[PDB]
Amino acid sequence: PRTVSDTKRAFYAAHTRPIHSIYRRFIEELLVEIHLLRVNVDFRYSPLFALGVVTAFDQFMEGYQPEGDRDRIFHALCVAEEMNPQQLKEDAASWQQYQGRPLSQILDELNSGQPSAPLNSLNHTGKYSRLHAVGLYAFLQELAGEVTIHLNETLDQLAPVIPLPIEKVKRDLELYRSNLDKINQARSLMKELVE
Repeated sequence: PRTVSDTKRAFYAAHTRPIHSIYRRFIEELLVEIHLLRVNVDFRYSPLFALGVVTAFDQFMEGYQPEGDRDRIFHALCVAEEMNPQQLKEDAASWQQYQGRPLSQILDELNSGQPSAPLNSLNHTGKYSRLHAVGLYAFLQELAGEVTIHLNETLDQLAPVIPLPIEKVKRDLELYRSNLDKINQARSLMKELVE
Protein backbone atom coordinates (compact mmCIF):
# COMPACT_ATOMS: atom_id res chain seq x y z
CA PRO A 1 0.00 0.00 0.00
CA ARG A 2 1.83 3.11 -1.36
CA THR A 3 2.01 6.02 1.07
CA VAL A 4 1.93 9.78 0.60
CA SER A 5 5.65 9.80 1.46
CA ASP A 6 6.36 7.23 -1.25
CA THR A 7 4.66 9.54 -3.78
CA LYS A 8 6.63 12.64 -2.66
CA ARG A 9 9.93 10.68 -2.84
CA ALA A 10 9.08 9.33 -6.33
CA PHE A 11 8.50 12.92 -7.42
CA TYR A 12 11.87 14.14 -6.08
CA ALA A 13 13.82 11.22 -7.62
CA ALA A 14 12.20 12.05 -11.03
CA HIS A 15 12.80 15.84 -10.70
CA THR A 16 16.13 16.47 -8.98
CA ARG A 17 16.47 20.19 -9.86
CA PRO A 18 15.99 22.61 -6.94
CA ILE A 19 12.51 24.13 -6.51
CA HIS A 20 12.38 27.90 -7.21
CA SER A 21 11.90 30.04 -4.07
CA ILE A 22 12.10 33.77 -3.32
CA TYR A 23 13.85 32.74 -0.04
CA ARG A 24 16.45 30.76 -2.02
CA ARG A 25 16.96 33.87 -4.17
CA PHE A 26 17.52 36.09 -1.08
CA ILE A 27 19.95 33.71 0.60
CA GLU A 28 22.00 33.03 -2.54
CA GLU A 29 22.13 36.72 -3.46
CA LEU A 30 23.35 37.58 0.04
CA LEU A 31 25.95 34.77 -0.11
CA VAL A 32 27.18 36.17 -3.40
CA GLU A 33 27.18 39.80 -2.18
CA ILE A 34 29.15 39.08 1.00
CA HIS A 35 31.57 36.95 -1.07
CA LEU A 36 32.22 39.61 -3.75
CA LEU A 37 32.69 42.35 -1.15
CA ARG A 38 34.93 40.22 0.99
CA VAL A 39 37.51 39.18 -1.61
CA ASN A 40 38.12 42.92 -2.18
CA VAL A 41 41.38 44.15 -0.56
CA ASP A 42 39.65 47.32 0.78
CA PHE A 43 36.95 45.36 2.65
CA ARG A 44 37.31 45.59 6.43
CA TYR A 45 35.01 43.73 8.82
CA SER A 46 33.26 46.08 11.29
CA PRO A 47 30.33 45.88 13.72
CA LEU A 48 28.32 48.08 11.29
CA PHE A 49 28.72 45.36 8.66
CA ALA A 50 27.60 42.79 11.24
CA LEU A 51 24.51 44.87 12.04
CA GLY A 52 23.68 45.16 8.30
CA VAL A 53 24.03 41.44 7.55
CA VAL A 54 21.94 40.53 10.62
CA THR A 55 19.24 43.15 9.88
CA ALA A 56 19.05 42.26 6.16
CA PHE A 57 18.79 38.55 7.02
CA ASP A 58 16.31 38.92 9.92
CA GLN A 59 14.05 41.16 7.81
CA PHE A 60 13.87 39.03 4.62
CA MET A 61 13.55 35.81 6.71
CA GLU A 62 10.74 36.79 9.16
CA GLY A 63 8.12 34.66 7.31
CA TYR A 64 10.31 31.56 6.92
CA GLN A 65 8.97 28.21 8.17
CA PRO A 66 10.16 26.32 10.13
CA GLU A 67 11.46 29.11 12.42
CA GLY A 68 14.27 26.89 13.81
CA ASP A 69 15.87 26.79 10.33
CA ARG A 70 16.51 30.58 10.42
CA ASP A 71 19.54 30.24 12.73
CA ARG A 72 20.62 27.02 10.97
CA ILE A 73 20.60 28.95 7.67
CA PHE A 74 22.34 31.94 9.27
CA HIS A 75 24.99 29.66 10.76
CA ALA A 76 25.49 27.94 7.39
CA LEU A 77 25.69 31.33 5.63
CA CYS A 78 28.50 32.42 7.95
CA VAL A 79 30.60 29.22 7.66
CA ALA A 80 30.21 29.44 3.84
CA GLU A 81 31.79 32.93 3.99
CA GLU A 82 34.48 31.82 6.51
CA MET A 83 32.95 34.14 9.16
CA ASN A 84 32.10 33.56 12.84
CA PRO A 85 28.27 33.70 13.26
CA GLN A 86 28.48 34.20 17.04
CA GLN A 87 30.81 37.20 16.47
CA LEU A 88 28.34 38.82 14.02
CA LYS A 89 25.41 38.36 16.42
CA GLU A 90 27.34 39.87 19.36
CA ASP A 91 28.54 42.82 17.22
CA ALA A 92 24.99 43.36 15.93
CA ALA A 93 23.63 43.07 19.49
CA SER A 94 26.26 45.56 20.81
CA TRP A 95 24.32 48.40 19.08
CA GLN A 96 21.46 47.76 21.60
CA GLN A 97 23.58 49.95 23.91
CA TYR A 98 22.27 52.98 21.88
CA GLN A 99 18.51 52.16 22.15
CA GLY A 100 16.43 55.24 22.94
CA ARG A 101 19.31 57.76 22.83
CA PRO A 102 18.62 61.04 21.02
CA LEU A 103 20.32 61.90 17.70
CA SER A 104 22.06 64.90 19.31
CA GLN A 105 24.07 62.68 21.74
CA ILE A 106 25.12 60.40 18.84
CA LEU A 107 26.29 63.33 16.71
CA ASP A 108 28.17 64.81 19.70
CA GLU A 109 29.81 61.51 20.58
CA LEU A 110 31.01 61.21 16.97
CA ASN A 111 32.62 64.72 17.02
CA SER A 112 34.24 64.09 20.43
CA GLY A 113 37.28 62.25 19.06
CA GLN A 114 36.50 59.29 21.38
CA PRO A 115 33.15 57.72 20.46
CA SER A 116 32.33 54.41 22.14
CA ALA A 117 32.21 51.08 20.34
CA PRO A 118 30.41 50.07 18.23
CA LEU A 119 29.43 53.66 17.28
CA ASN A 120 33.09 54.43 16.39
CA SER A 121 32.83 51.87 13.52
CA LEU A 122 31.14 54.55 11.34
CA ASN A 123 34.71 55.92 10.75
CA HIS A 124 36.32 52.46 10.22
CA THR A 125 34.01 50.78 7.63
CA GLY A 126 36.52 50.42 4.73
CA LYS A 127 35.09 49.80 1.24
CA TYR A 128 31.42 50.78 1.08
CA SER A 129 28.60 48.25 0.69
CA ARG A 130 24.83 48.65 0.76
CA LEU A 131 24.98 46.44 3.91
CA HIS A 132 26.67 49.33 5.74
CA ALA A 133 23.59 51.44 4.88
CA VAL A 134 21.21 48.73 6.16
CA GLY A 135 23.21 48.66 9.41
CA LEU A 136 23.05 52.44 9.66
CA TYR A 137 19.30 52.25 9.02
CA ALA A 138 18.79 49.65 11.81
CA PHE A 139 20.82 51.80 14.23
CA LEU A 140 18.79 54.94 13.47
CA GLN A 141 15.44 53.16 13.95
CA GLU A 142 16.45 52.31 17.54
CA LEU A 143 17.26 55.94 18.41
CA ALA A 144 14.62 58.09 20.09
CA GLY A 145 12.67 60.72 18.13
CA GLU A 146 11.52 58.37 15.30
CA VAL A 147 14.43 59.62 13.24
CA THR A 148 13.70 57.50 10.13
CA ILE A 149 10.55 59.43 8.98
CA HIS A 150 12.31 62.20 7.00
CA LEU A 151 15.35 59.92 6.58
CA ASN A 152 17.04 62.04 3.88
CA GLU A 153 17.03 65.06 6.25
CA THR A 154 18.55 62.92 9.06
CA LEU A 155 21.30 61.55 6.77
CA ASP A 156 22.28 65.16 5.88
CA GLN A 157 23.03 65.77 9.61
CA LEU A 158 25.38 62.74 9.64
CA ALA A 159 27.13 63.79 6.38
CA PRO A 160 29.76 66.21 7.84
CA VAL A 161 30.28 63.88 10.86
CA ILE A 162 30.87 60.47 9.15
CA PRO A 163 32.77 59.59 5.91
CA LEU A 164 30.12 57.24 4.38
CA PRO A 165 29.02 58.32 0.86
CA ILE A 166 25.67 59.90 1.84
CA GLU A 167 24.28 60.05 -1.71
CA LYS A 168 24.83 56.30 -2.14
CA VAL A 169 23.33 55.63 1.32
CA LYS A 170 20.23 57.73 0.51
CA ARG A 171 19.79 55.87 -2.79
CA ASP A 172 20.43 52.38 -1.32
CA LEU A 173 18.00 52.93 1.58
CA GLU A 174 15.09 54.02 -0.66
CA LEU A 175 15.56 50.74 -2.58
CA TYR A 176 15.70 48.64 0.64
CA ARG A 177 12.57 50.20 2.17
CA SER A 178 10.63 49.99 -1.10
CA ASN A 179 11.64 46.33 -1.52
CA LEU A 180 10.79 45.43 2.09
CA ASP A 181 7.32 47.00 1.75
CA LYS A 182 6.63 44.80 -1.28
CA ILE A 183 7.94 41.63 0.40
CA ASN A 184 5.69 42.40 3.42
CA GLN A 185 2.58 42.89 1.22
CA ALA A 186 3.37 39.62 -0.59
CA ARG A 187 3.98 37.70 2.66
CA SER A 188 0.70 38.85 4.25
CA LEU A 189 -1.15 37.76 1.07
CA MET A 190 0.38 34.27 1.36
CA LYS A 191 -0.22 34.33 5.16
CA GLU A 192 -3.90 35.13 4.44
CA LEU A 193 -3.99 32.37 1.81
CA VAL A 194 -2.61 29.57 4.03
CA GLU A 195 -5.80 29.28 6.18
